[PDB]
Amino acid sequence: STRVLKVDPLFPDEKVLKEAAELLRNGEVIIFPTETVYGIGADAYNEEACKKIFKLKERPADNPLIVHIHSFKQLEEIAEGYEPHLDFLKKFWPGPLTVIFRKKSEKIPPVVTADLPTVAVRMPAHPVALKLIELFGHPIAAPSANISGRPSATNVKHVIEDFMGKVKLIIDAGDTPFGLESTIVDLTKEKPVLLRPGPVEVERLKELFPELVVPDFVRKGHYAPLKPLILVEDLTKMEEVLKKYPDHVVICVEERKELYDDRIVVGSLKNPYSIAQNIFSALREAEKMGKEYIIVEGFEERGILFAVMNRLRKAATEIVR
Ligand SMILES: C[C@@H](O)[C@H](N)C(=O)O
Repeated sequence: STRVLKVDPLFPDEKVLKEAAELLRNGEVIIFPTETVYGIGADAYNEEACKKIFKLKERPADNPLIVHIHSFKQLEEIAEGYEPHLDFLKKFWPGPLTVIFRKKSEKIPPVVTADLPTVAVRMPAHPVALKLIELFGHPIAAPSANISGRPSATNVKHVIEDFMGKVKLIIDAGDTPFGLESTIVDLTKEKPVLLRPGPVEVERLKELFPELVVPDFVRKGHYAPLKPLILVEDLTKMEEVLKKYPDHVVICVEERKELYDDRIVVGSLKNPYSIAQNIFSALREAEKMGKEYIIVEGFEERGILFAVMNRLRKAATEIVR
C-alpha cells in the first residue's frame, strides 16, 4: 500500500525525509528523486535490504549498486586511493557523476558491490537525496527506479507504473532535471575509463583526462519500451523505414515534427538537454499508443546526445546505419 509524498526539490519537508529515513532503518526499500533519474534505494550497510532491490528490479547479482553519499567525509569511510582525484571530485560533486574506486569499507556487504574489490560512488546534486542521506545517517545504495529492461523513471508516473504496491514510499519531487543516469568514470586503472555516458559529457572528461578510454560497449550500446524499437541513425532512410515498418509512431525533434503523421516531439535540436530530459518519458508514452513499431530519429554522437544515443542503441530492436 504505497504512499506517494510530494516534496519541494530545493527545501523539502524534512518530516517527509524523516519518514523515508525510518523506512530505511527498518531495512525497507524506498524510491527518491535525484538530478539524474529516480532511485530505488536501501541502507547500503544492510545486506537483506539491498537484496530486495535486486529482486524488485529483476537484476543480475553481478551488476553492482551505486552507493550514494552526502559528504567527502563519507567518501573517506567507503573508498581508498582517491586522494589524487580529490580536486576533480570537488569540481563535479555534488553532481551527475559516479566514480569507481577501490573498496575500503567493511560495512558495505558483497551484494552491494557484486563481490568486486571496487565500489561505485555518487554524491547526487539534489537536495532531497542529499538531505535524505544525511538525515538517514548511512549511504544509500540505489540503481535507477525501474523494472530492469524498462526505461529509467524520470518522474513519479513512471515509478508508479513499475512499483505501485511493491514499495512502502515514493518521494515525488517532479521530473528529474537531466532525465539520464550519471556519467560513470572508473578511476582505479592506469588510464580512466568511461563506463556509462551521462550529463558529465565525454568532451569535458577528455579535456581533464586526455588518456580517457571509451570502450566499444559504450560506443555501440536495457532502457527498452514494450513495443519493437527502430532507431534510424541515417535520416535519409527515414522515408524508407516509415513504409517498411508500417504501423508506427515516431519520436522526433521539434525541427522535424511537421514531417510526420503520428509523432511525439521529444525536444528540439536547439536545446538538446530537452531531448535528454524527455527521451525516457517519450519511450513510455510511445509504447502505450496503439502502434506496433516505435521509430526514433538518431542524434549526433556529441554532448548530452552521446548519452542519449548510448541509451537508444541499448534499447533498439533494429538500428539503421
Ligand atoms: C539513482 C541515480 O542516482 C542513478 N543511480 C544514477 O547513477 O544516475
